[PDB]
Formats: sequence, structure tokens, C-alpha cells
Amino acid sequence: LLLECTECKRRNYATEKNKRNTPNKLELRKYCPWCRKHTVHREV
Amino acid sequence: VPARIICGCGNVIETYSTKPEIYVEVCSKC
Amino acid sequence: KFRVRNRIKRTGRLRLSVFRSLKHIYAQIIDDEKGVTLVSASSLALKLKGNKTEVARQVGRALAEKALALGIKQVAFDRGPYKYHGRVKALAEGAREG
Amino acid sequence: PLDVALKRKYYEEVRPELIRRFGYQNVWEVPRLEKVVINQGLGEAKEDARILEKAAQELALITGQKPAVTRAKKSISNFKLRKGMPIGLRVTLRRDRMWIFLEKLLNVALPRIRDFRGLNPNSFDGRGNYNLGLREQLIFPEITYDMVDALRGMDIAVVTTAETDEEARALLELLGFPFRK
Amino acid sequence: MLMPRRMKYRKQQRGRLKGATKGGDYVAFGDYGLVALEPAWITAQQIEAARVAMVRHFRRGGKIFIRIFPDKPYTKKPLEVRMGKGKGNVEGYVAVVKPGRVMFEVAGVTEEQAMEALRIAGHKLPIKTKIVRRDAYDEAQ
RNA sequence: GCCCGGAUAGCUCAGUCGGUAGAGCAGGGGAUUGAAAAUCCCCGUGUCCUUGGUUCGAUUCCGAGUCCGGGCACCA
RNA sequence: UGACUGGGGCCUGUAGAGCACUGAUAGGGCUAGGGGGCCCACCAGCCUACCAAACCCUGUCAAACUCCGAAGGGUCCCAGG
RNA sequence: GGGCGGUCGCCUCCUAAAAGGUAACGGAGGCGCCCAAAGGUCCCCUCAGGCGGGACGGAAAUCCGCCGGAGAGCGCAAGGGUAGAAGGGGGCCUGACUGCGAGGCCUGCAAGCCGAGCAGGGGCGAAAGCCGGGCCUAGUGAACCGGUGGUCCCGUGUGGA
RNA sequence: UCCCCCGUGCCCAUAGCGGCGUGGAACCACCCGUUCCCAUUCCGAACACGGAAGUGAAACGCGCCAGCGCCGAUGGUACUGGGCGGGCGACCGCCUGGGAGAGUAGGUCGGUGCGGGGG
Repeated sequence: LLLECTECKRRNYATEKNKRNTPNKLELRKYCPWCRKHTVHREV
Repeated sequence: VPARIICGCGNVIETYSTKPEIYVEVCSKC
Repeated sequence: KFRVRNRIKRTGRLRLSVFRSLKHIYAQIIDDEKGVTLVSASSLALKLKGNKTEVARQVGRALAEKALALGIKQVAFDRGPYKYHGRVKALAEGAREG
Repeated sequence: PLDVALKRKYYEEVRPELIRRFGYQNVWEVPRLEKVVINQGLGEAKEDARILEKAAQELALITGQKPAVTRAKKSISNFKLRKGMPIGLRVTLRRDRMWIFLEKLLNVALPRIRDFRGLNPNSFDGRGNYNLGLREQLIFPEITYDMVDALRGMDIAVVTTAETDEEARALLELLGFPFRK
Repeated sequence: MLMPRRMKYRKQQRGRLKGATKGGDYVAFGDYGLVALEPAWITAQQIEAARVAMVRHFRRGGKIFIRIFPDKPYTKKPLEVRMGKGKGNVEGYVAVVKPGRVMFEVAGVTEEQAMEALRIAGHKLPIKTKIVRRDAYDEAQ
């Protein structure tokens, strides 16, 4: 499944792939942005 | 813990296990 | 076997090898490629105490004073079957860090 | 609990009788016990919701040591389960705990075996060390009559430093292993 | 007939015939043998006609050794078809035979009958033959 | 992609314009008759999908998640 | 500096050969099963110029097998040219 | 010859004549995905088979003892590679980073591939260090036209739209 | 310089498997314990810690052995850069530079650096 990753409380994206049935729902994961250096990022 | 086994054939064997109170009908003596 | 040989994971020079025997504890600084020891020290085989972990530090500090004297600064830590624990040479001086 | 009958009455009797019987050179050249390892196995990771560490603690009573679960590798599609997730159930007894179990086993268990006559003679049959198995769990002393959901068995294996199964055949019969020769 | 009972692949290439035999060039099983002079592929039905003839001749006889195997498959396209459309079907099996290979052997029969039975075989075979005895065929050390 | 309807007994479906959880069929026990049916009495069965919230409490009332079902468009 | 040639150093899996791997293979030995005679159904028992695994000996086969392996070819350096 | 049939991109082996490359409606197989752990790091552990020996237990359910350098395993085809781990088990994690990138492989074009190193801010480790997804080689689609979310930009006399 | 043992590299089986002797003063190991640091899908088995009553049994070191394993000429062929033939063709022969693989005679139970401790 196609997927996009937002810098909780602003812009940004990263974009990945989840597997719904196989471990998915409410994907969250720690990552760096050019905007305000690391930041915890969620699905969309 | 240490323990006593009490046979129906009189005899008393003294080993260890858990729970010390043991009624047995017959050990190695019949 | 204890294959192990993480010592194989040595790239970028100067090996501080350690030997732990049932009675004793020894160590030699080696420059490979050349194939040659430069500096050393040992347990009571260096003439010393009958303890264990205290003894370790002592041989450690020993190795330190001798190395810096030759112009050797920094290295990399060994023990094959290490399990980095107990008998450690957590010594000042040598620049291998930690 | 640091010294039992089988312990003592091994060093102070069975020990010398074998240095005589066979004429050894070393205290290490004589046969000793290494280890005793029991296995249940069963195969009850099925339906009706299968708990059965319930029956792994009743095994921990008789032995005193807590057992580890052992898992599966292939798949008997012929008679159910696969992959992993299973039932096999095991415990390794070394020293003291070793003799304590063997103690009560020889004094109280094999006696309690419904008919009985003696252990089978050649379950060494060559490869040093010995093996036996059981049907019942209640021939054991510390396990009660009214706490049984269902009787079950086990596979007791006893290891030795001795090379040939002569050297061993001796050592066990001397500690009191009843044999149906 | 006389074919392999399993093969990695069902069809294979054609290949050339260099001289020599590489191996198979000394008798080593019976008393009298049959050696080849011309290179050829020898079909199974030839080998057979050769075998049955051997036995036919000296009925209730000795032992025959067929020291060669039809391991190689033979492709041929159906009649009156054009080219391409991929390789043919496999229609039989053959054995590669080059100059010096000892093809056949007999043992435990009168020199008289050996000489004869081997000669009849060569009449079943699409090549030139020669008969041989038991001379310096001693590759021991 | 966008706009409608819905989930309640094994199956298929009716509900207070917030305070009750109800039908038919199937299944089951009996009445029955030449056989098979059609009569006739009798009972079984619930997290109302779903987590939240309004509320004196909620199956119903509202945010939201989920799957089954329709309707209308676009495709470089 | 060129083609070509002399002297060096790497790289390579063909011709040829081989059977260690993958498969194929003729005969004999050794030996699980199965067929079948002796025979008893209480299940054992002995034999068989039957079919026959695995394993060993002798003899071989292979584009998509290789324990091995040339002549040559590729490239870089120094020269003649 | 054309039709009927078959095929059309991509990967692996052979044909291929010991660098590379190399044809035929030549021989034989696979891809159009998957993994929120099947990824990072640190610390551990070693196979398949075979012959013994063991209650229920087949001819490998799980147990024990010898022998067994790899024939097992690595999500799926084949090949190469691999236990001095790329394989099996746990703990902490998210580098399945942002900004670039000397230098090369490959090559008609345009594409495809490998990449040390510096800056930033991190993960695991005592350190040495390693990390810019996955043992490796298939899991793919130029431009054009549109959709959504942002941002220094433009905004038809000027401000805004 | 000459022995022995402990660490650690280079050679990549002529160092290997199996047999048979040895070695404990010193090294080394096994051994004694499980309070303590640290451990076990259960086990102080392993890792780990404090010890020294005992043993060289196991493990390791050192010898000696050729049964298996490993290495392996010299000759002579196979094949072949280049030059030239015979035949009507599958294929065969000469000249000149290069030259296997199998198999034979035979070789092998290692060699060799750096550093420690002991006479």
C-alpha cells in the first residue's frame, strides 16, 4: 500500500509502504526534516 | 526443603523435596 | 569450537591483545603486516600479587607507562572470547579510548 | 540440602568397589554421573484452548527444577501441527538436584509401578549412558492423587563418563537400579 | 529397447567426431572382441540385431558383453514440413563410436564359434570391423 | 474518486417520534394419518457491527473507525 | 604515439582429459524391501541359476557435470617500428 | 512467400570458439511481488544427514550419545557466493536519513550500475567502529495533460485576488 | 647462541584423519565453590566471579608410525599459434614453435617470523 509521512505539527513528507493486514494501523516513526532539525512523523 | 516419607510398611526415609508431609503406601521394602 | 575471531574485524592498525588464563592475565601490543610485537606486560609472570581484578588494572597501568615511552599513542582493544566484563583493563593513558 | 544417601553412599562404597572391579589409575578414569534429563513431549498444542504449562509445574514439583518448553521443526501434516508453536517439554538436572531425584525414584517410584519386576537390562545396548520411560506421573511421591486432570508419562535419560556399557552396567546396578536381566 | 530410464533434458545437440577413442580401447572382459575402424553413431536397433545375432548363432552359449550404451537422443522433424518452428521430436537413441573403441566381447566359447559370431555382428553394423584376442591388454602396473 | 441506504436469533427482516429487545422461516418436542403432505398446540436462541458521547440510563440520539450493498462521474 | 614485432606482469575455463559434484550407465560382489517354494496361521522358520535399493570392484557417457586443463587470446609497462 | 498458430518488456543458465560482445519461429526455467521485521547495530549460537538409546510415540513430533566442513539454510527462478556467515536466537532502535559527491564500470543517444569522502542531525557499541533498506543479479514505464500538500518566485495601470 | 612451555602472525593439507609413547618443578587445563559482579527459553553445561584441597583421566603440547587422505617427476602421447599437403567426401598425413590430463618411480605424520616465562 502507498503511503506519505508528515512532520507532526507542520509540512514535510517522506513516503513509504505499509502492508495493512500484516502489521499496520497508525504507523508512526522517528525521522529528520530540513525544517527544524530532529520529527516523529505519522501516516496519511 | 528437607522432608520425611512415611511408608505404610512402617519405615521412614529422610531426603528432601517440597512439602515435607508424605503418606506413601509402600517404598522399596516389599 | 569457539571460532569467534572478531579480531578479524580489525581494520586501521595496532592491536592490543589480551590473554586470560586461570591463574593469570597477559597482554601485548602488536603491529601486524610487519608481524611483530612492540610492547608487553603480564600477571604474576610480570612478578605481581595473588588477587584477580585488582591485578588486572595493575598490569594495565603497567602497559600504559611503557607504551607512551616508545611514542605509541592510540590502538584497538581485543580479547577474542572477551565477553568484556570482570577482568577489565579500564586504564588511563593509551588513546584507544574507553 | 548438600549430601544425600546416593551421594555419600557412592563415594564411600560404589567408588572403591569399581576401582577394584576394574582396576583404574585415576580418580578421573573412574565412571561418574554427568547429568539426568527428562522429557515429556506429549503433543497437545491443539484446540479446546491448550494451556499445559499447567502440567509443566506438576513436573516441576517432582523434580524441584522448572522446565523449559521445547518447540517443533518439521510438520507432521499426517497427524497435525507444523512450523513451530508446539508442545514438547524438557528439564536438565545436574548434581544434588540430580541425586535427590534419583534417590526418591529408586526408593519410592519403581516400587510404586503397578506390576513391575525390574528395569530392562540392555537399554544401554552399547552406547554408554542409559534410558528409560514411564506411563504414569503418580508413581511419584510428592505428586498427589486428587490433583490429576489426566495422567501422562516421560523419557528419563542418564549420562555417564564411562566408555563401555560394562563400566556403566556396573555403576548403576550398584547405586540400586533394579534389573529384569 | 535399450535407452536411459531418466535424463536431465529430453533433447541434445549434435556435435562433431574427433579421432581416437579417448577410452574403451583394450579388451578387459571376455576372450574375443570387436573393434571399430570408422567413426559413427550406432543406433539401439543395430546393437540389438547384433546382440540377438551373437546369441542366435551359438544357442545356449557363453556370456556376451555389450560394452557401449545409447545414451544420446536422436531428433527428426515430421515428414514434409518446412524449416524453423524449433527442434524435432526425439525418435530414437544412439551411441557415439570412434576408431579403436571395443564395442563387443564374448567369453567361454570355442575359438571357432567366437570368430564366427563376431563376424556376423559386423554385418549388422554400418561400419568396418576387426577381430581381436587377449594380447598386451594388461594395463596393470 | 464523489453522493445516498444499511449491520439486531442459525437464515431472512420488523422497533419506543429516549424507559419493550419483537416477527416469519428453519431446527426441536407432541397431536396426526393407508403413505407423503397440509392442519393444530409447544418451547430454544442477543456485545443490536462499532468505539466514543449527549443523558437520569440508551438497541434508538451525535463524532469516529470497519465491512457488505447501491448511484453518478474521470483515466494523462 | 600507429599497424606489426621482442621482453616482462596480471586476467581466462575452450581443445584435450577426468568421474571429486549433478545425472546416466554394462557386469560381478555385498546386501533393506517385495514376489515365490518349504509351511503354520498361535507367526514364526528354512531355502530360491526370481525383481531389486544403499555401498564397494571392474568398465565407460554428458551443450545446460568438472578434481584438472594446453595452444592461444585480452590488457598494462619498456623497447624497435 | 502470406494466412491459421506462436511471439513482442524483464531475469537466470547453455548455444559462445578459456577478456568483452555475438544470430536462428535453437534447448530449458522464472518476474509485473514480498518484509513495519524479512531493516540498523551489539552480544550470543551452528547445519542436513547416518548409526545407536528412549512411555503414549509413523518411516524424522520432542529427549540423550557418537559420527558428519558443508551436500542444510539464505521469502520466490536459475546461477554465482557464503559457517573465519550472507544462516539460527535476543536487547536497544528507525541511516527504508537531509545537503552533496572526487573517481570509475557500462554505453549510438537517453537511460542502468558502483561509490570513498565533507557538513548537519541521529541509532547501536566500552571502544575500534558500522548504518544513506533488504547475500547479489528480475518485481518495470520517457515526455505530454491533469490531481493533492507545501515554498524563497511571477501576479497584464496600483493593492489584492 | 641451545633446550622447554605460553601467547601471536606468514605458508596454505608434504601442516589432515586414525593409530601408538610420553609431558605436570614451571606454564596450561581440568579441578573447589556460587557469597559477590555476571549468567541459563530449565540447567554455574556455557558465559562469569572468588579460590587453590586434588589430576594430567578429558583437553592441550611433544614425539613416533603411511592404513585412509594429501603432494607427485621423467619419459611418451592427446590437443594446438604459424607453414604445407592427400582425398571426391565423414575425415586423414608432414614441417616448424608450444605442450596436457590420466597413469608410473617416488615424496609427506610440516616449515617459519616476532614477543614473553623457565635451566
